Amino acid sequence: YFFMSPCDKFRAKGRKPCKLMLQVVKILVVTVQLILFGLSNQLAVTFREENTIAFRHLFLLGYSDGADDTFAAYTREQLYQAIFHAVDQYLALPDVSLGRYAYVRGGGDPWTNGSGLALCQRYYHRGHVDPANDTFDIDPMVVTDCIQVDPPESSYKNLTLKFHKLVNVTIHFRLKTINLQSLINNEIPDCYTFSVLITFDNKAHSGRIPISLETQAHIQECKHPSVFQHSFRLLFDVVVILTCSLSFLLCARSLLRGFLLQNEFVGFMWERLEFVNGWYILLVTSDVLTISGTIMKIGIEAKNLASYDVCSILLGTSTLLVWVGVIRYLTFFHNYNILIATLRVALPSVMRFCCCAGVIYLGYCFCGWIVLGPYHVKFRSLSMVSECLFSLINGDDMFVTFAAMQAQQGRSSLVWLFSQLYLYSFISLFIYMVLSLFIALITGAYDTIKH
Amino acid sequence: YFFMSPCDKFRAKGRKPCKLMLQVVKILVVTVQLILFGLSNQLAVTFREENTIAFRHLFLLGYSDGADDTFAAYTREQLYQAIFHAVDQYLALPDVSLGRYAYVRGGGDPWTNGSGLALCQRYYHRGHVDPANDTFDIDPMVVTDCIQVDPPESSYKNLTLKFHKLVNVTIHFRLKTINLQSLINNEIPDCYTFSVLITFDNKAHSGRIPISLETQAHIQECKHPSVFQHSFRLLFDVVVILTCSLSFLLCARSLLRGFLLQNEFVGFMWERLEFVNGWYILLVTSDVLTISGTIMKIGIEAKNLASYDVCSILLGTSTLLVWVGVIRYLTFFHNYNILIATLRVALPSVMRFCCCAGVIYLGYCFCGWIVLGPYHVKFRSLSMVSECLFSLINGDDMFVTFAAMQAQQGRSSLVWLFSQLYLYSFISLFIYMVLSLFIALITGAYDTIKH
Amino acid sequence: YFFMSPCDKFRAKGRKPCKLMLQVVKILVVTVQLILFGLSNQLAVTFREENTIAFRHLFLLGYSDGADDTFAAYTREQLYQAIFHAVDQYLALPDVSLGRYAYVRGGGDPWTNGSGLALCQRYYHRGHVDPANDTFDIDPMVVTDCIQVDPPESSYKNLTLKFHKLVNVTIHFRLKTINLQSLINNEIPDCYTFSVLITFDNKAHSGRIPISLETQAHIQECKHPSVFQHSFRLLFDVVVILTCSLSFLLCARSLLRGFLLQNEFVGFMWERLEFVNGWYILLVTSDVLTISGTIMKIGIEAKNLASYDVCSILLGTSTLLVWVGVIRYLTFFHNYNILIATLRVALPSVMRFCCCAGVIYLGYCFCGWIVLGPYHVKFRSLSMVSECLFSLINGDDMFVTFAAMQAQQGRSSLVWLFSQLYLYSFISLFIYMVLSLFIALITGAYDTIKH
Amino acid sequence: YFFMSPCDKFRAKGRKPCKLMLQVVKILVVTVQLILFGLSNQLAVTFREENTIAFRHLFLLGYSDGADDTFAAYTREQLYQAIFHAVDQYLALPDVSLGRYAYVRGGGDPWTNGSGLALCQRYYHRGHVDPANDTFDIDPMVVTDCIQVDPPESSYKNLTLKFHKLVNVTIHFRLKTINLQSLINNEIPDCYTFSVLITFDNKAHSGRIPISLETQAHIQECKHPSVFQHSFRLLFDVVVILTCSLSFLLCARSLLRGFLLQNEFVGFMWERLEFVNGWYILLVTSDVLTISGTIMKIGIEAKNLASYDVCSILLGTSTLLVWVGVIRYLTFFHNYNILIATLRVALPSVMRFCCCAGVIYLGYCFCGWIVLGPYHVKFRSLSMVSECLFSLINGDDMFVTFAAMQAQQGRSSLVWLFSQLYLYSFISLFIYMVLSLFIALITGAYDTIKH
Ligand SMILES: Clc1cccc(Cl)c1C1=NO[C@H]2[C@@H]3CC[C@@H](C3)[C@@H]12
Ligand SMILES: Clc1cccc(Cl)c1C1=NO[C@H]2[C@@H]3CC[C@@H](C3)[C@@H]12
Ligand SMILES: Clc1cccc(Cl)c1C1=NO[C@H]2[C@@H]3CC[C@@H](C3)[C@@H]12
Ligand SMILES: Clc1cccc(Cl)c1C1=NO[C@H]2[C@@H]3CC[C@@H](C3)[C@@H]12
Repeated sequence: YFFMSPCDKFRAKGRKPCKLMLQVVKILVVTVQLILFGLSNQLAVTFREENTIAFRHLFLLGYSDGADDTFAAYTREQLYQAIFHAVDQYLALPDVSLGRYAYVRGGGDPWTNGSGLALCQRYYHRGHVDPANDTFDIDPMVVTDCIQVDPPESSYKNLTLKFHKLVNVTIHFRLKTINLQSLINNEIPDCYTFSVLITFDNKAHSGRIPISLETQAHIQECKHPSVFQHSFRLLFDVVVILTCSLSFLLCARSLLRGFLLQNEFVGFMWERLEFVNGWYILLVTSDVLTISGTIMKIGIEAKNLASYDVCSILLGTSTLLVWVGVIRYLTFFHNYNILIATLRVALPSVMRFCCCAGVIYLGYCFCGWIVLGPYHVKFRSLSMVSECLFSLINGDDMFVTFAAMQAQQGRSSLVWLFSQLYLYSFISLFIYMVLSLFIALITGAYDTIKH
Repeated sequence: YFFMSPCDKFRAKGRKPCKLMLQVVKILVVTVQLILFGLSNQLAVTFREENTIAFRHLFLLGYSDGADDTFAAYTREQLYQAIFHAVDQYLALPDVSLGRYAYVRGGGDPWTNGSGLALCQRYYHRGHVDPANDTFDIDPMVVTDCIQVDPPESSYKNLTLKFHKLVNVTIHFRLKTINLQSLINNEIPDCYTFSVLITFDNKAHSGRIPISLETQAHIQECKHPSVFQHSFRLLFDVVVILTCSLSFLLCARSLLRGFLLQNEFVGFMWERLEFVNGWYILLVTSDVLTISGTIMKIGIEAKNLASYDVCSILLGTSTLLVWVGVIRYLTFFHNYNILIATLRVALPSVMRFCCCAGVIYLGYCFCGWIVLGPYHVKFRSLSMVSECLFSLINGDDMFVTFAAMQAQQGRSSLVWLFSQLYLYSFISLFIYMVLSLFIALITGAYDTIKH
Repeated sequence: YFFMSPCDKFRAKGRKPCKLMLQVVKILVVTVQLILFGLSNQLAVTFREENTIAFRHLFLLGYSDGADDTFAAYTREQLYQAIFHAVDQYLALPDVSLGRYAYVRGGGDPWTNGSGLALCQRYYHRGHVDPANDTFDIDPMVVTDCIQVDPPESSYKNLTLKFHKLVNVTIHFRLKTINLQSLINNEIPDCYTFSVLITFDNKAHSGRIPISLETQAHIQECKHPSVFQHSFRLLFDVVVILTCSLSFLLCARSLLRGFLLQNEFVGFMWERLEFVNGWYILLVTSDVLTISGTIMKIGIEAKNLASYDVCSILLGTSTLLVWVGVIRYLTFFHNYNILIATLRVALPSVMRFCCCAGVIYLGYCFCGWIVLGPYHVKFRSLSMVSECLFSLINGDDMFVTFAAMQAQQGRSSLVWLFSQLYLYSFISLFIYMVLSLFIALITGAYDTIKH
Repeated sequence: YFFMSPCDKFRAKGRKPCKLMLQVVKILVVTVQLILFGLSNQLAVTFREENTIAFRHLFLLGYSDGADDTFAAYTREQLYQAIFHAVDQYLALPDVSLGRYAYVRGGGDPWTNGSGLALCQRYYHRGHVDPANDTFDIDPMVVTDCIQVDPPESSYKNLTLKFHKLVNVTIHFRLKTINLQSLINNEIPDCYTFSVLITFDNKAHSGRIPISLETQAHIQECKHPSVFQHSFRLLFDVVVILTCSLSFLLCARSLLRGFLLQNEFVGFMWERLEFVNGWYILLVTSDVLTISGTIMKIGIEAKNLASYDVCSILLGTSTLLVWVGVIRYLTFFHNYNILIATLRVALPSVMRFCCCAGVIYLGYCFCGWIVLGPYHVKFRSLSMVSECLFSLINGDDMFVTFAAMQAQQGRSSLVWLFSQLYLYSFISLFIYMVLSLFIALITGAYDTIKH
């Protein structure tokens, strides 16, 4: 038909395979670009993580590595000591810190003019809580009292906390640093502004106030730079864009020809989905994703985008798609095409059995959540329950799940017995039946392919 | 026959499928009710857990997060310091605690009138233990000496412990608090009474006295409440009850008609279990469970039931059952019905092989318990042994099991060799044979279904 | 033939199945005896473990739970402080300990008359080690200098350690205690003599001296006991012995009749292994094991055996065997016999493939040991390597194995690359081929059984 | 043909199997040599590890076991204290250490004449970093200022660190010790020179300076040794070499005869790869590896090679190969040859499906790296991503992977959703389809072998 023919068969009675060469070049350039981008991102992420760890060690009183989710205050003296230690360490940073930092001094909403640190309470507008008469009268609206501290170059120790009506206490300040680590990977050093927020959280009003530290980095270009002796990335990005544009044009032209031929055939006869060649759909999709991600990456490197997650997702999805596309060349042979056809034949029944098993799985997920949420730390949220069950049907973390309920045998024996029955039934049903049926489906598809 | 017919076939020669619509509505309402109940329970459980953690940090001397099962006293001075620290922290709570608590002051059996704390010894009536002459004379009956401490608004430091005859020392007090965290999820704040029990356990008489803290919360409604501006749950519960009642009535009427038709057929002829339609049995069971759980949940929200475990189990089992019921609609087609029929055909042989493999499994469980209980921390109880073996046949926690016995190679080499043989034999037998036979059973059932 | 017939078929043309009833009674009594013995052993083991933990906390300076394999001394002052603290805590035990202990005061080889504690050095007879001239002259023979301390009712702080030639330092003492915890499980309290050994080990001469504490309990009966109000076990043991003797006699008589019938058949004809009925061999073996274990258990309870490991192994193996014997009754039917016959048919090919795969497995074990012993903590000994590989082919502890070598990427990259190749090749080969062939063997056997 | 015949068939019409006996002897001697070498290496590795642990405990201020990757300095006072503590502990080692060590006193590049310790800064040649004006001017070239400390038998506390321009601080010294632990395994004690390097790493300039200690041991023979009473290894090594040489000669002669016979056959006829007998190729390869490894091991024991990794890899690969060679004798039968032929038939399709699945796997690896590197500690490098995914398709470490992303749900929900989709899709695709197809391939190959 000279259409739908295989490529080796076009070559026998036609032109050269000049469009299959373009695709492998696209795979090469996309992979190289992704690798380079990932290396640079690794460097930046390591810098930010190390700076945040140093900030925690400098500003959190009595902080040790690994005590992040449990780190909390339990007495009023503890809270006062933590707050004052954080402020004093802010005031002594140029003399005690191993890094080099600069003060920012306002220019924003939380901080007034000439103010570098903001110590602010947040409490209810009116709170009259007494448990002796079992009475209360609360106006929920949150009032903020902010204390401003000028960086060194007074009344922050006069702070009086409204403990019974407190919502949270927060400390806000920024630090300016220069990334000198970026020099090893060529490059010109960047200027980082770390926005540090320390939260003393009392929303639960349970007598336990967790303490956490978070940072938000804003990267700029340092004015007046000099490295005494110091385009490739931009040129490679435009090379990727040009190759992707050519691939998109060729695939679109091929799809248009296919649609025109389908229309001619349907006119002749006076199954339309068999004229589509979804490999080209995949190529076009990865093509658009690559182009969008490359523009976003160029902006990020030009320092005016700072949207790393979307660009990373776009480029990663495009790379995954272009690597999936080698199956197209693997089907051009026979001994690989038999396996690929086996998978293609097996897929629909696999999805249908996934529907049934997943309905049962959702039932088990809801039951496990509602029953073992109060007791099992692995069953707190619905997504956590789903992850636990999914890892449990694959033979992972089973004994810890059983032991976390053994640690309750003293408490409700009804709950312990229900947990035993639930876990045993679910694991047996999904290991001995569902996975075995998946294996049987694949084996049957392979048998039909061979026969 | 116009009975046992499929639904699409009733529609061709009869009425509309107005009872299949009722079931999906039931699934929707049951799932929504369960989700809402689970969210509220999550909030309450988090409040209780945080309060208990704060209590432990406030009252246990030298307590750190993670030291719960190992936390213990080893010297008489340590025991005295822990007890006195607990009592003093009880006396200083209004001045040191980050939360707001109120004293309860008796009104109960452990505490006398106007007493908030109870420090009580429990020792044998007569204990004369000497190991030098290898003699003893004990009257086991336990005597209690209770010390009552009035909350602040004297002789507890004169406590003298009968160490050689001591059974345990316990501290009992209650704290009243108001749940202000419940405001974020709408609601009117609840009043919590925490019953705190601190146990210094000396039942083993081994020179090691574990220390633990447990709480029991009693939730009431706060009299005279006010939130300045602040039925849906009750109405949705009665909606669920009404839908469930209608479903139960319809299923019961259908079952009665089926039984009458079976009786007519057996009269005509002058296999009875093939006239039952167990889908309707499942629907009725989930129906009764949902109604009972909804009444219990209404009582709990009305604050006069406080039986959370039974209601949660009822609602979770009902939700699991109603989600299993979508297989009924999946069998109405063909490509799903083949898989469901494969599972149905495979089930009996699976249960029979479960019987045989489980008999072997029980033999191994008893042997492993009796031999590795003294040495392996994973083999202490029969249920623990069963969980360990079950997770071991699924490829989980194998190397830790081997290493816990490698940590004994220095001690009995006979025991180490037996553990090696036992573990290797059990794992090989249950991985390479039993699971493979389960897979073979499912594959054979699939083959018969296709052929 | 009225021999080899099934039991339901004997009943049709003969007597009643009065020997199958005896076997289920044997299973019942053996299981009950094992459960009771296990409960008592649990109690004793818990007592010993708690006493040892208390001893460690009392006598090891700066000891914390979990620091058992890493607990060590690194300076001469540290060693001196640890030794003196141990001796002083021995001298202050009656005034500081929460338990009740008695001194033993000699009557043995390590301790002289009227001596309760033995502080002894062990050093080379002649040691002249200098690393400056790279010379040494050692006479390896170990000399012991023992210091005897009288229990309270002097020159141990004058100890001078020969550090350069030291082998080890050991402390030996005994404590007498009475097990009062045994009263809860009825019983009359036992008298325990704990032999405590503290070792300061310097055999490696590496500047790191590990410190460990071990105990050896010797349980006796307390003379002149009294519990004011306080045979079943002995009678149940003799009941088990009698039932086992009857079962052994019946099985032996049946085997003798079978051998006589085989001889008659071979005489008639002028395959011998098909006249054995190995079920009866299993019954006789479990019978002998049960009788031996019961005599040993009676001796242990009579307090003059103290050989717990052998008795536990005997009774556990017997219980496992008697529970395996229910397959005999499961084969009497058809739907269970098909599965059991499938396993019987599959077994020989499974063992042969085990031989081949195990030869490859031994090759991999030797290679992994010799290469990753110096670097990987999981590959230190051959048995550890075998356990690691066996758990690795079952999908357990794979990422930790990979990460322990990632923690070396900085050191030898040749070793890291070899570890990558070795692990990937071994896991792929034993997951995708060997286990799949085991599954194929079982599936084929099932197919032949059905066909 | 009297060629390609089986061995039992040669014996019927020819000579005795005198070359199969040589191979089992080779297996025996290779295994014994490897075991002995591994035991000696275990001893040496344990000595080095214990010495390094003692060095860390002696020289790192506030160091605890397990704090190796997190151990770091955060303040200038902390850095100064750590450096001075390390130097002072170097100066007090002969009086405080439990081991026996000797000073080395120069004779090298880092240390001047008569200097044992080198305290050296490394900073940029010109560093003018200010973040207030967002300006810098750096000359990257690294300048070193070395402080030399004479071992005891002054101005190191006058050290002034250029914090803003610092790269790293390093301490270099050597210690001489004699391995007395080697005496237990016979042997004459060795002389060890430990090269100790302590690094205070500030390459990231993030305010966090990690501290690490590494050692490099150089083992010599101690001059003038004496153990008062104290060839087998050398003789056994030459025995292995001789057996290997004979095996290599026989296999080479057989291969030459096979090639000559192939040439004669191709001349007669006027498939060549079927005259090779790759078993002999494997034997020759393991033979060369064994000989090379044995020469290297003899050199190492003679103390003038010190190249342990290459020798260990050579000997381990040779042992693995010689153990793989028992399959040759297992194929000589029939019931084993069927299984081996099944594996041989299945192998090519397995490799082709490995190609396809690995292309998809590489796509997923790149996507997972680029997206979850910034957030997931398990996805930092490409090799780490590959190990994580490979262990994830085998049911290992799944819930920890899910939980490390649950710990981010608060941060980017787009990233969390992408991680959920990515993990679920990858695990489902590679568990329910790829492994099932591998099983189907093996089952089909087994079916063709039987039929
Ligand atoms: Cl329902 C669901 C929720 C969340 C995540 C997943 Cl992977 C699922 C499932 N998709 O289909 C089934 C299949 C059988 C248990 C898994 C695999 C289940
Ligand atoms: Cl016996 C038993 C006790 C406790 C829990 C369970 Cl899941 C069982 C079993 N039920 O049947 C067998 C099947 C083969 C090992 C499991 C699965 C075993
Ligand atoms: Cl060789 C060996 C040594 C130690 C322990 C065991 Cl379980 C073995 C094996 N027995 O046969 C094979 C089978 C394939 C890997 C296991 C299972 C291997
Ligand atoms: Cl691509 C790759 C990179 C690194 C390590 C390995 Cl093991 C591989 C693979 N080799 O082929 C496939 C097969 C399917 C997932 C594994 C097994 C994959």
